Amino acid sequence: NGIPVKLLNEAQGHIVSLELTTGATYRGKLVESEDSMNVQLRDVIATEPQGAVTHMDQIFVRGSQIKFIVVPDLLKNAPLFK
Amino acid sequence: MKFTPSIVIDAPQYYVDHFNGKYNVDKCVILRDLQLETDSESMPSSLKHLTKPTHILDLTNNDLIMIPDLSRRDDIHTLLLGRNNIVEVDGRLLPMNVQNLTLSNNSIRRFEDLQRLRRAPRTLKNLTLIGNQVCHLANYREHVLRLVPHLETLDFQNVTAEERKSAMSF
Amino acid sequence: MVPPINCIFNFLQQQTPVTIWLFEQIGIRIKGKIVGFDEFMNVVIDEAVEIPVNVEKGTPLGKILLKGDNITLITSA
Amino acid sequence: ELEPFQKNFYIESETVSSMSEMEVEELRLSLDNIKIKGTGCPKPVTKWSQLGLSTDTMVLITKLHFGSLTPIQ
Amino acid sequence: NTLYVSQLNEKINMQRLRVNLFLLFATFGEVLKVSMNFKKQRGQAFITMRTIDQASLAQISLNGERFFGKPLKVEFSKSETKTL
Amino acid sequence: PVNPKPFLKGLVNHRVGVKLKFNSTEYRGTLVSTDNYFNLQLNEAEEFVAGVSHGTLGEIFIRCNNVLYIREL
Amino acid sequence: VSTPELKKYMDKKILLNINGSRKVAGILRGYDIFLNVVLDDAMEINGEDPANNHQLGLQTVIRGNSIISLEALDA
Amino acid sequence: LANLIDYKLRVLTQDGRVYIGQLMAFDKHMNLVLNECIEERVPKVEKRVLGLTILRGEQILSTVV
Amino acid sequence: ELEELEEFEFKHGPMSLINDAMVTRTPVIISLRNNHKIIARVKAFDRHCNMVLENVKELWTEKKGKNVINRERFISKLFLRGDSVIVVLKTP
Amino acid sequence: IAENKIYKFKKVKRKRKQIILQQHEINIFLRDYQEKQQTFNKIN
Amino acid sequence: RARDLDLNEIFTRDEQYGEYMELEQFHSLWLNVIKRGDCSLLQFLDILELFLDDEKYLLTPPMDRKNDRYMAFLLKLSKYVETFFFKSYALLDAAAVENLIKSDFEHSYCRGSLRSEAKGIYCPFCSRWFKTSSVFESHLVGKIHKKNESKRRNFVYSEYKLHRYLKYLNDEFSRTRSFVERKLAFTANERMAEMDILTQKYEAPAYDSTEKEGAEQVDMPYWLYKLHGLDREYRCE
Amino acid sequence: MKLVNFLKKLRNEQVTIELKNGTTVWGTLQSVSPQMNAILTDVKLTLPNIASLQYINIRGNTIRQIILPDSL
RNA sequence: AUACACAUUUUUUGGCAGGACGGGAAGAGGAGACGUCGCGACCCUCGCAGAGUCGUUCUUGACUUGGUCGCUUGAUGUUUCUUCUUCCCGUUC
Repeated sequence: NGIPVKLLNEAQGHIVSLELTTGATYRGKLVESEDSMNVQLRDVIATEPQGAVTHMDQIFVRGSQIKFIVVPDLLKNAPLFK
Repeated sequence: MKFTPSIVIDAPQYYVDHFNGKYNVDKCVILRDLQLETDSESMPSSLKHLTKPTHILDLTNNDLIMIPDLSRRDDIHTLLLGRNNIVEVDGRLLPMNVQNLTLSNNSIRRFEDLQRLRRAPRTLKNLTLIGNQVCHLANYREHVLRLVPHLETLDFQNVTAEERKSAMSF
Repeated sequence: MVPPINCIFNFLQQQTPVTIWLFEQIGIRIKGKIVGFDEFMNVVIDEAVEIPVNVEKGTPLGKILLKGDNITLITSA
Repeated sequence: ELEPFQKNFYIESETVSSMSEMEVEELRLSLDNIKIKGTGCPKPVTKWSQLGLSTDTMVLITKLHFGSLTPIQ
Repeated sequence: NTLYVSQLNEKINMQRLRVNLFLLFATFGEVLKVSMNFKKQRGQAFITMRTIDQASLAQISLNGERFFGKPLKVEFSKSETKTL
Repeated sequence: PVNPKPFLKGLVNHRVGVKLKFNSTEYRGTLVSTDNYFNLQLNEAEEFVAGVSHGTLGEIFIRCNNVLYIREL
Repeated sequence: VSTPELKKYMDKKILLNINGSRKVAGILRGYDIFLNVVLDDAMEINGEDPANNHQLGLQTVIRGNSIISLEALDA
Repeated sequence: LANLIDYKLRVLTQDGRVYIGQLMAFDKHMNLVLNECIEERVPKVEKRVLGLTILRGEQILSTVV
Repeated sequence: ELEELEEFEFKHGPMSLINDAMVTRTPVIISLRNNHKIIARVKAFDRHCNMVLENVKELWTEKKGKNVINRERFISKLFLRGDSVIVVLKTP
Repeated sequence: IAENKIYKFKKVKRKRKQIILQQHEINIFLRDYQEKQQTFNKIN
Repeated sequence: RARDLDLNEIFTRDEQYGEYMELEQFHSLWLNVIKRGDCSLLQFLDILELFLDDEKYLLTPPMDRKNDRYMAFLLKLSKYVETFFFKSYALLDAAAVENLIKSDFEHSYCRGSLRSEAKGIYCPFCSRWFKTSSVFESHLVGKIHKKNESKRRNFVYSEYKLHRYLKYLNDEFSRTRSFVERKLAFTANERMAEMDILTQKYEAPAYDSTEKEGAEQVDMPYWLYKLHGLDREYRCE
Repeated sequence: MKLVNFLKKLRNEQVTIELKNGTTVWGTLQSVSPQMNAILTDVKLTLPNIASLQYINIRGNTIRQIILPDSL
């Protein structure tokens, strides 16, 4: 498995921000992250490239569709410094 | 003593706090691209070996007389000039995107000496002159505002349209 | 609540006319009967027709092997 | 079950490959009357550079061998 | 090594406050702190310094300095900074 | 089950045309061979762009990935 | 090959958004390792405003590679 | 790539956006984790502070020191 | 055995065009995804259609403030990725 | 030329990079010289 | 005095500090200026050779000398050759050479320096011959020649420079052509090792810690010793 | 066989890589990964006005083509 | 001292299509959404700590979980529609 996959599995239970290939941004609490980067997310606030913002309860996006994630800084301590 | 490339190569080089990048200058003395502190810099020179990678320049605690001799540095955003003896400013400074200048505790005497700061196009947002004799002279604040309206924050005070208008009135 | 491959298999047996939505193409969609498929979802489709949406016209193509990569959404009509 | 290997490493230079047969006969006569027997003999070269040797080797050879290529060479 | 400042105009945005603080306190020595952890403004900024003499010198020299309209109050921090 | 691979094998040695995903190009020619990854070889090929004959290409190879579909003609 | 943990979503109405700015709504029937999905009572939401019941009970299949994301309408 | 570890690096994305951050780790797919990463678009203008980010190797174009 | 079958399938498959190209040292023209074309001789190939091409002449099409003009250049030693290949044509 | 000597002593052969280097160095030297010669002409 | 002097900022690796001149790039550009691929590196060099002759580059041009692409190319190439020339011979007075060439250009070249016993006098600017010197002179005031000499002056001059500078560098031209043929006739491993060498030469100190200073020159019983008993070393205590 | 190995042979070679995005790259190959990820030094880079960069690593799939020296 | 990294989530792709310049102001015939981060403040708020607890030992392992108003001409992208003259300050020849 990937070390970044290991981190992303540590990110579960926290609030993360996701940008997809379309450019929409989904911020919310990450329920679950598979090895394939498929992520289950809660109480998501979404901001579209147009600027419109929506709220949604449960969202699950495919791994391949994700451009990038931002995870809280709490994890930065360890154990990936090694 | 002199700021020379041999010095340019090996000072404590790192990243600012602010994550501003740089590579410092200390074989035995005065530094650049980080902590140009406490090595008795008389005249700035040999900035070329800086070769551009620097956001900030902490010149403080040297014996600098004037601020000329700046090669073209696109990256330099912040100059921390404190605790020197800057009497004058060059004028053709124009290092594009120099957003911040720290002249604190120097020896700039006259309003007219401040004129060259107007050249900084629209980038010099932050300028601090506090600790200079020129600050005591009458209508110092208003003259800096009318001379360099590019400044957004002066002496860590923010400009404000009120004293902009007063600067226009005089 | 059935896997998609079994869904396609019931399209195969029923021989229903099938409409495929292609990838990144809204303008045209393809239609016809599924006579067979493989693991890569490449489909031999009989009496296939190209359907430009932009009243709708279309081009009769006869028998076709459509590659599965284009496939966005397989349906019945 | 023998291991196959390469034995032909020769790339005929353009200037050499341009030579006609009459040219080649003449070159052999001029080179101390070189006589050949057998089928498919490549044309003689007249310069170390027509052999496609690295610069190292070239420097080294010249150094190693002084003057014109001999008829046998 | 770390100085606790308070009594500052909180109306200034976080990043401009941090850049002006680093600017002002660079005259005494290298400031190691990149960002205010406390994310509450209201003056309560901590400034971490690589050497201790620069912290003491900053404390004595910049007491009650007018900074964004207000005279800043400077003291030594109660605990050591995590980065130290 | 009649799979695309057997249908295509039966389509070998027959006049075909292939519409790529771009639709910027169609190719009509005899289907010489196709591999397990479904790359396409045609002969006597003719290129139809925008439904009009662009020209006669001849023996042609089509990258599998570009193929939208193939039909028999 | 991993299987998506979509069991929590089974027999729930969901709004799938798909490449080409397409959007469909339907009850999650089945899935596979490939993330290909069977959707019952599928309804296409065209860009205009109307919606067409493509597969009320006949059900449709959506290739997982085209599935941009999936929203749960229910809880 | 292991030499580049811990450095401040500039990645160019597939969409033309430029990201800059410390390279903490990589993987096979070239998925990168970037600490204190910020985004620049046009060249400063339109800079945002993202923080800790993963980037997907499918999106990455190139990286520079 | 497996290696053998792979090389053989390659030989009688569509690849036979690029195999034939290398053995005959014949020129072939390649329509790429950049809307540029490469006429050259095939020095080496790969299952991905990665190629080493010699005596490359690439032709392309450019639009200006008047009539479209075709532009072309010569690249003697060119190595090419395998996904850029739309089509490889072999012709007299 | 061949023996790389100026009078009696044959000097060690140097590699190209060094020869060229020193030639450019001598170049700047000659530049300095030309400058000084100039200012001098203007002062004398 | 010159502690920050670096040759690698003046010479590329393929030039090897004046050993060769890198013309592959120009084969790309120059070769493309032909809108085909029938032209090989070696055939391109064969083209360049024309410019060693005093008349060939003028009367047997690769392309029509009034072609745009061609004249542009020729400009770029000329500039390159000249800078390379003075780059590889710092010690010679550049200004002297420049002025020499310029005066040769004005006093001879543009004055009917090219003469044929049959066609008379050729003109670089109009690309035409002339019966006698008389009609040649009264043609140098005509509206045609005024136009041409007024439009194609820079190009003609650049062409000329390419000519004379390439002549002065004949040894380097030959040296490189040779290099080309060699590398070309290499194998994979060979070409690789050679490249390694050029690289090392490029990124190596100009003075090694291991150089000389002041090293000036002037001007049987084989089986018998085993039989003897030395198969086993004996010892007296 | 595998051409990527042929690229592995190409260390310390000066090349001009055209990329699928249209970008031009010029530099000396330090190494290429088997992914065909290419690490180069002393690179001038032209995005579709040249930026000069000490080291550049490129993801292999982005590479359109690489133009090698004719001396090779 | 003793094989593999071209068939759905990553790399073998759905991609392709005196003269000029800037700035700032005035006078005559660029503005409207929708967002996202900033200059000031009549305001809010009032303090030393990723945070909070415990086992063991002089330092670690476990378990839970700026916000608002103006701009009095702040900065920035989606997305529809339709320049001249004068004065000042910089670069170049």
